[PDB]
Amino acid sequence: PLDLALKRKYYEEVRPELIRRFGYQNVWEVPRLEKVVINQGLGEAKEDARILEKAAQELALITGQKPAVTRAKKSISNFKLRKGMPIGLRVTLRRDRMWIFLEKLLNVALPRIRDFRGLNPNSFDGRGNYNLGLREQLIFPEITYDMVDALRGMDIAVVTTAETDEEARALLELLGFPFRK
Amino acid sequence: MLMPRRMKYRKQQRGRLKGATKGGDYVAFGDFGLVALEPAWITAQQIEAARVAMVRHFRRGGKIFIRIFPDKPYTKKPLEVRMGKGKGNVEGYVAVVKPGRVMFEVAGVTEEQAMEALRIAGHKLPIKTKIVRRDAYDEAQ
Amino acid sequence: ASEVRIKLLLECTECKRRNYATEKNKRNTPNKLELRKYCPWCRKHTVHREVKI
Amino acid sequence: GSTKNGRDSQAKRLGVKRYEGQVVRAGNILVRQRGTRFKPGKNVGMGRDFTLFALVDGVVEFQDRGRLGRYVHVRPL
Amino acid sequence: RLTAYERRKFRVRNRIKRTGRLRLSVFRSLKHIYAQIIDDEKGVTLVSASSLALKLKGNKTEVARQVGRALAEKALALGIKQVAFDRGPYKYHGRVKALAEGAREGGLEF
Amino acid sequence: MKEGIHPKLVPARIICGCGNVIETYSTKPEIYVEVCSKCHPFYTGQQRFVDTEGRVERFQRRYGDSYRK
RNA sequence: UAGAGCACUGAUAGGGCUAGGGGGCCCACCAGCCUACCAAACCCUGUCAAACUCCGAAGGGUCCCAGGUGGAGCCUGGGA
RNA sequence: UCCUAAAAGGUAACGGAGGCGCCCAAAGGUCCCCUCAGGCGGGACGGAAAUCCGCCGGAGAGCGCAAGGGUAGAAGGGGGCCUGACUGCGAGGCCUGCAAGCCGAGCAGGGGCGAAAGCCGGGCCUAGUGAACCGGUGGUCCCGUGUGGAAGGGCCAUCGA
RNA sequence: CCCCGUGCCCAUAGCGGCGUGGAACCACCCGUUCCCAUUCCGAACACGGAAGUGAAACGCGCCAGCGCCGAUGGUACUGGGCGGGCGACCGCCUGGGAGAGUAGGUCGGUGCGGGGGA
Ligand SMILES: NC(=[NH2+])NCCC[C@H](N)C(=O)O
Ligand SMILES: [Mg+2]
Ligand SMILES: [Mg+2]
Ligand SMILES: [Mg+2]
Ligand SMILES: [Mg+2]
Ligand SMILES: [Mg+2]
Ligand SMILES: [Mg+2]
Ligand SMILES: [Mg+2]
Ligand SMILES: [Mg+2]
Ligand SMILES: [Mg+2]
Ligand SMILES: [Mg+2]
Ligand SMILES: [Mg+2]
Ligand SMILES: [Mg+2]
Ligand SMILES: [Mg+2]
Ligand SMILES: [Mg+2]
Ligand SMILES: [Mg+2]
Ligand SMILES: [Mg+2]
Ligand SMILES: [Mg+2]
Ligand SMILES: [Mg+2]
Ligand SMILES: [Mg+2]
Ligand SMILES: [Mg+2]
Ligand SMILES: [Mg+2]
Ligand SMILES: [Mg+2]
Ligand SMILES: [Mg+2]
Ligand SMILES: [Mg+2]
Ligand SMILES: [Mg+2]
Ligand SMILES: [Mg+2]
Ligand SMILES: [Mg+2]
Ligand SMILES: [Mg+2]
Ligand SMILES: [Mg+2]
Ligand SMILES: [Mg+2]
Ligand SMILES: [Mg+2]
Ligand SMILES: [Mg+2]
Ligand SMILES: [Mg+2]
Ligand SMILES: [Mg+2]
Ligand SMILES: [Mg+2]
Ligand SMILES: [Mg+2]
Ligand SMILES: [Mg+2]
Ligand SMILES: [Mg+2]
Ligand SMILES: [Mg+2]
Ligand SMILES: [Mg+2]
Ligand SMILES: [Mg+2]
Ligand SMILES: [Mg+2]
Ligand SMILES: [Mg+2]
Ligand SMILES: [Mg+2]
Ligand SMILES: [Mg+2]
Ligand SMILES: [Mg+2]
Ligand SMILES: [Mg+2]
Ligand SMILES: [Mg+2]
Ligand SMILES: [Mg+2]
Ligand SMILES: [Mg+2]
Ligand SMILES: [Mg+2]
Ligand SMILES: [Mg+2]
Ligand SMILES: [Mg+2]
Ligand SMILES: [Mg+2]
Ligand SMILES: [Mg+2]
Ligand SMILES: [Mg+2]
Ligand SMILES: [Mg+2]
Ligand SMILES: [Mg+2]
Ligand SMILES: [Mg+2]
Ligand SMILES: [Mg+2]
Ligand SMILES: [Mg+2]
Ligand SMILES: [Mg+2]
Ligand SMILES: [Mg+2]
Ligand SMILES: [Mg+2]
Ligand SMILES: [Mg+2]
Ligand SMILES: [Mg+2]
Ligand SMILES: [Mg+2]
Ligand SMILES: [Mg+2]
Ligand SMILES: [Mg+2]
Ligand SMILES: [Mg+2]
Ligand SMILES: [Mg+2]
Ligand SMILES: [Mg+2]
Ligand SMILES: [Mg+2]
Ligand SMILES: [Mg+2]
Ligand SMILES: [Mg+2]
Ligand SMILES: [Mg+2]
Ligand SMILES: [Mg+2]
Ligand SMILES: [Mg+2]
Ligand SMILES: [Mg+2]
Ligand SMILES: [Mg+2]
Ligand SMILES: [Mg+2]
Ligand SMILES: [Mg+2]
Ligand SMILES: [Mg+2]
Ligand SMILES: [Mg+2]
Ligand SMILES: [Mg+2]
Ligand SMILES: [Mg+2]
Ligand SMILES: [Mg+2]
Ligand SMILES: [Mg+2]
Ligand SMILES: [Mg+2]
Ligand SMILES: [Mg+2]
Ligand SMILES: [Mg+2]
Ligand SMILES: [Mg+2]
Ligand SMILES: [Mg+2]
Ligand SMILES: [Mg+2]
Ligand SMILES: [Mg+2]
Ligand SMILES: [Mg+2]
Ligand SMILES: [Mg+2]
Ligand SMILES: [Mg+2]
Ligand SMILES: [Mg+2]
Ligand SMILES: [Mg+2]
Ligand SMILES: [Zn+2]
Ligand SMILES: [Zn+2]
Repeated sequence: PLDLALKRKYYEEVRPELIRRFGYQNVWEVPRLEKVVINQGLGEAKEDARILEKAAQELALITGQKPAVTRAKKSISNFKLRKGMPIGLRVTLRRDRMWIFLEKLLNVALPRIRDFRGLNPNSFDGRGNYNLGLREQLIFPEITYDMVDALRGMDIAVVTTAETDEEARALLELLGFPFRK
Repeated sequence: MLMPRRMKYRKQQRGRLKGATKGGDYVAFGDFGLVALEPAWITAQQIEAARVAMVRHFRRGGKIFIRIFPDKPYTKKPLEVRMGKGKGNVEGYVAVVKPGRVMFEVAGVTEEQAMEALRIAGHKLPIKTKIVRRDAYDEAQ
Repeated sequence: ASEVRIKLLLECTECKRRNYATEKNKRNTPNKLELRKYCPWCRKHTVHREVKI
Repeated sequence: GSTKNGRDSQAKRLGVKRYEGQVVRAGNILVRQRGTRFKPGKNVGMGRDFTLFALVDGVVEFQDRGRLGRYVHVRPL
Repeated sequence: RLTAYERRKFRVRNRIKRTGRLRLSVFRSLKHIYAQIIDDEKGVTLVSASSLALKLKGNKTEVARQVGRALAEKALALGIKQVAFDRGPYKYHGRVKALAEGAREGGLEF
Repeated sequence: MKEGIHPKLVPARIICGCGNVIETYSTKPEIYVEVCSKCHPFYTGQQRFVDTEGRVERFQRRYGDSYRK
């Protein structure tokens, strides 16, 4: 595996601080990062130019991983939705790629957000997972203003082995997640 | 008055009326009850008449519990028509009452008030009735 | 069977003898049906082609 | 007036045909059913309409297996 | 609640049972591999073979091929010939496939 | 992974405007950014860019204390 | 199936709790406070069902062995 | 299809309720993989309900369509390769006045999938239909009215309710 | 006696809670070169390994909050035989005999084959 600043920071500075702060008895009992699933809810490309390959290209550039499609589980009248119609994207990032993307997200992305005042503290799962949203894709460094055609945000779900929101917030803020409160 | 707000089927067969009551044979709410002695289909008009009579006797005060609800749809063919050509049209709703069911219960009223109100209520019914009070036999069920 | 769902025959491409009758949707499947059926005159498998009944 | 009701289908004469212990031959239909109210057991096949038929000559025997269902077998002779 | 593991296990095993043949049941751990021929008519195991009982070397693939050879050799001694391969929840590939190939190399009929 | 469908990750230099350099991995080996976490106002303590005013209203008038008393 | 039962499909009276509205204070500065008002879901107490059943008889049916010699039974054909 | 139908089958009325006269070239065969509806919490536009994550959840979802039965230890969702939606038959039964309708192991021919055991003679099942007579089309090369041919017919397949 | 496979009974076996087990076995685990794999992801599947941990999963104990099981007695109902009511319906005899509820039970039992132990 690759040598990364964020993974090394975890194993070096975040592990012992956590063990001290909570008093874990086992090495595995400590909270670890499990996965980070990114999902462009899209749905704007139902009809119109359903060719959403620009958005999937953007995701493949930001994550270094080609996303997959998501389709409708049912047809919906008001949403102009036919069952089985491609309406979104979802890429599951784990391990080294997860660390890479989280590094670039914490060091570049979250700063470049318009009127950024921190991440919402109450956005925790209750089981020890966190979620957030993004209004644009220009936030990430791999996306410039020329190669973009339309603004399209995304959803980020970070899944942690922690059991309470307390341990999860500890791990995430220690890793460098900026919380507004 | 009393009738179901919705049903799975509009018309029912007539069935039978044999046996004592399946349930509701013991007081369970009020201080007194009116219990049936002979089986019948008690129409919603009769139940409403009995209720109105009891509350009109109380004038104000007390509490009335109606433990039967008319869910059986009564049917009747149009006047002066011959047999056949379908089943009749629903003209009302009845409650299957069998021997030994408490149809009404009164609570929170003097003994004389409850007795006389249950009497005037029974006089609106198409069957013989008995006035009962809550016993430890009821309390044990 | 209707007007859009037609009945048809299958012809052994090798001896030109119709051997099977079936049905297709000419709107959902506007090409001639090609399959591989057992031709008994040839006593072997053969690609049969759709033929107007 | 009139009616829109009077119609029904010819009864289908379904059910068990060879109760447990009944000696049977190869091919005797054992059960007729919609769905798998009884499931095929040893030496018992099932057909495209859920019909259980004996695969060998023998004797019918039932076996209720709790949550696994009800099975019919043919003990060889 | 069942897991896809158990569902897959049931799904292949019932279709094995229906064929009324003896089943060479395979089990594959992270370290070793085990295989026993079962007659489900009596709920009895006839012949067993494993790398834990035969004390075998390193390569799990060649190890499984050797345990298959041993299982087939011990099976042909008891009159067994035809059998049905119980691959369990394991895809017929790699270690389990090598076990099956070793079993066939010993004369087992499947 | 599936070969031929993923943009290759390579060692990447992410340069910030404040002079911060970040050694990471990305599809573009060099990327310049206008801001990073080491110089954003919310991160670096409370570097309130222009407005660290104090409201300043309303009692901050005090022009002046010349009315008689 | 009879009976029974409410776990499923529906009905259902009272009470509890409680999305939602109605109404009343209090506001357009967006929220608040009170409900002897109608009331979803959920629980409590008490019920109803040919097309409801977690239950479920007596009987009924069929095969086996046995008693059963009766204007009993089985096969082929004539006549109604 | 369900009720009436009185716990085997069957059972009537101008008795109570609904559906059918289609469809699918995959919605068929096989091998491999996967498991719902719903409730709670979290999440840019995004909402009761679009897609994402977590936890609870045995089946209340799904199974083209009426109803019932059946069903995740799949009959449901996805993919691969395919045409068994076979030809010659058919032990033995369900049902039943007749005629019909239905299920069918197995043997052979040439196949499909599978490493294999095996499975496949359309479809989770129960409606999606029409006896003969007359005639059309393809094949067969059986009859050919003194003989050789032809006309016309027979036989196999399918059409015109 | 413990563990690992694989059946049978078909919840007296389940949910939840607490505790225990890593020598062995099993699991997680270290890797992703090779085989194989993801409608993206070595999560799953799959291969090569053996540093660590029993944190998860699993196994084994204990608890009756839920769930499941459930007598005895009586009753409903009823095959057969008799009565009563103008009827709706109601009794008696004989044989059978529920469902609900009560007491109570249950945090499984057992077969075959392997590895270890006395
Ligand atoms: N043993 C019996 N089957 N009894 C039936 C009782 C019926 C009788 N007609 C009655 O009213 O009581
Ligand atoms: Mg570690
Ligand atoms: Mg929170
Ligand atoms: Mg968590
Ligand atoms: Mg950018
Ligand atoms: Mg009547
Ligand atoms: Mg009347
Ligand atoms: Mg009437
Ligand atoms: Mg009438
Ligand atoms: Mg007249
Ligand atoms: Mg009336
Ligand atoms: Mg009266
Ligand atoms: Mg009760
Ligand atoms: Mg055909
Ligand atoms: Mg009409
Ligand atoms: Mg009609
Ligand atoms: Mg008709
Ligand atoms: Mg009929
Ligand atoms: Mg009929
Ligand atoms: Mg019928
Ligand atoms: Mg039967
Ligand atoms: Mg079949
Ligand atoms: Mg079928
Ligand atoms: Mg038995
Ligand atoms: Mg048997
Ligand atoms: Mg490859
Ligand atoms: Mg009843
Ligand atoms: Mg209910
Ligand atoms: Mg209850
Ligand atoms: Mg009924
Ligand atoms: Mg019971
Ligand atoms: Mg019986
Ligand atoms: Mg009967
Ligand atoms: Mg009998
Ligand atoms: Mg008889
Ligand atoms: Mg005899
Ligand atoms: Mg004689
Ligand atoms: Mg005679
Ligand atoms: Mg005669
Ligand atoms: Mg004569
Ligand atoms: Mg019937
Ligand atoms: Mg019936
Ligand atoms: Mg019947
Ligand atoms: Mg019959
Ligand atoms: Mg396909
Ligand atoms: Mg289909
Ligand atoms: Mg959900
Ligand atoms: Mg929003
Ligand atoms: Mg939403
Ligand atoms: Mg369903
Ligand atoms: Mg498929
Ligand atoms: Mg397929
Ligand atoms: Mg091929
Ligand atoms: Mg025959
Ligand atoms: Mg016949
Ligand atoms: Mg037909
Ligand atoms: Mg063949
Ligand atoms: Mg063949
Ligand atoms: Mg073959
Ligand atoms: Mg092959
Ligand atoms: Mg073969
Ligand atoms: Mg066959
Ligand atoms: Mg069909
Ligand atoms: Mg299918
Ligand atoms: Mg017809
Ligand atoms: Mg004629
Ligand atoms: Mg004629
Ligand atoms: Mg002709
Ligand atoms: Mg000639
Ligand atoms: Mg000639
Ligand atoms: Mg001539
Ligand atoms: Mg000549
Ligand atoms: Mg000529
Ligand atoms: Mg000719
Ligand atoms: Mg001719
Ligand atoms: Mg004609
Ligand atoms: Mg075990
Ligand atoms: Mg421990
Ligand atoms: Mg160890
Ligand atoms: Mg240790
Ligand atoms: Mg290692
Ligand atoms: Mg590689
Ligand atoms: Mg190599
Ligand atoms: Mg791994
Ligand atoms: Mg694994
Ligand atoms: Mg543990
Ligand atoms: Mg496991
Ligand atoms: Mg444990
Ligand atoms: Mg105990
Ligand atoms: Mg029970
Ligand atoms: Mg009980
Ligand atoms: Mg008893
Ligand atoms: Mg009697
Ligand atoms: Mg009586
Ligand atoms: Mg008696
Ligand atoms: Mg007795
Ligand atoms: Mg009991
Ligand atoms: Mg228990
Ligand atoms: Mg437990
Ligand atoms: Mg046994
Ligand atoms: Mg031992
Ligand atoms: Zn040919
Ligand atoms: Zn900077």
